[PDB]
Amino acid sequence: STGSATTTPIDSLDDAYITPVQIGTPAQTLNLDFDTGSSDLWVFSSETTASEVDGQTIYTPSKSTTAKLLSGATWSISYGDGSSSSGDVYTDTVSVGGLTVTGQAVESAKKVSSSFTEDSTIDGLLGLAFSTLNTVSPTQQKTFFDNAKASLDSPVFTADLGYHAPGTYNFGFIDTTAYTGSITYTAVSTKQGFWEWTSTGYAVGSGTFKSTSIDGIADTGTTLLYLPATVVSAYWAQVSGAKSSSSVGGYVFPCSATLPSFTFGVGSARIVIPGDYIDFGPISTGSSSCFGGIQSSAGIGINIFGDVALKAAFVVFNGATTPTLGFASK
Repeated sequence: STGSATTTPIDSLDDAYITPVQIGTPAQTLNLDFDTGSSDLWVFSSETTASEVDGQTIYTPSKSTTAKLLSGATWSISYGDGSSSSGDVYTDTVSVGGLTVTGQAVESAKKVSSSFTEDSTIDGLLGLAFSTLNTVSPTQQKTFFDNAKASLDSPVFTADLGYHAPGTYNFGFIDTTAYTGSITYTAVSTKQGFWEWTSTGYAVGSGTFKSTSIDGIADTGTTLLYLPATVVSAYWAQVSGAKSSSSVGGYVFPCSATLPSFTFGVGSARIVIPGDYIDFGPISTGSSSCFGGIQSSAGIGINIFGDVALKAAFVVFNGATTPTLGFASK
C-alpha cells in the first residue's frame, strides 16, 4: 500500500504545516502537524477542557463506531518549545492520504498548554519519530508509520515541504518526479529516538564550504534551523546590522536586508537554503526588526534541522531494518 497527502503552511511565514487526517468511522477529518521529532498522535477532542479549545476541530470518539477506549492508558508530553498536552487514549481507524491503519492509538487531549489553544489551525500532532519516544503509559504505543510499515510497498515516508506553498507527505514510495538529481543517503542513529544524522558541513552565501561534522535531528515539527553558536554567528556576520537579542530571544536583522543563502552538507552532496527561507518577518507587527530563521542550538542540547532546512530538500525517512535518511535538491 501507499498514501499521499498534501501538507499546507498554517500561515504566511510557514510557522508549521498541517496535513488532513481521517480518524474514526464515519471519518472525522482533523488537520494535524506531522512531527518527525516526536512519537505521539494526539488530538483536540470532546474531552479537552472547554476553556482550552479555541477554534480547533475536535475528535469525538463517542461518534466513531470503531473507537475503543484503551483502558487505563494515559499520556503526557512536553515539547522542546515548552508546550505540553496530556490525556487518555483510544484506538481507532486512522487514514492519511488513502493509507489506512486500524487499531491506531489516538491520544485524546484532556489538557493542552496555551500555545496549542492559541493556534486555531492545528488540531493535534502526528508523531513520526521512533516509537521508543511514545509517551503512552503503562503500555507504550506505536506511531502511525510504525503500524503501517509492514503493509507499505517500501518501508519509507518522504517529506516535501513547500516554501510559502503546499507540499507533500508520501508513505510507501519515492516519487522520482519530485526532486532533481540524485538522493544522497546518510546514516541515522536511533539511540535518542530521533532521525538523528551528521551533516558534513556548511557554507554561508557564496563562501567556501567548511567541512565539519554537525550531529542533529531531521524534525518537521520544528520551524527553524538550530545549529551550533559558531556556525550561526558565521551566518549572521554576513548580514549588516544583524545581532543576537536576548530580549527578543535570538538573532534579529534589519528587515531591509537581503539575506545570504545557507548550504549544508549531506555526505558529498549539498543542500542550498535560499536566503528568503531564513526570513521570519517582523518581530512584532510594524517593526523593522526581523526574526532570523537560523538560530543557536546552545542550551537546547541538540542541533535541529527544522522546516527551514527540510523545505529546501526532498527528504526520505527510510524505516528499513537499519534506518537511513535521504536528501535531494528539488
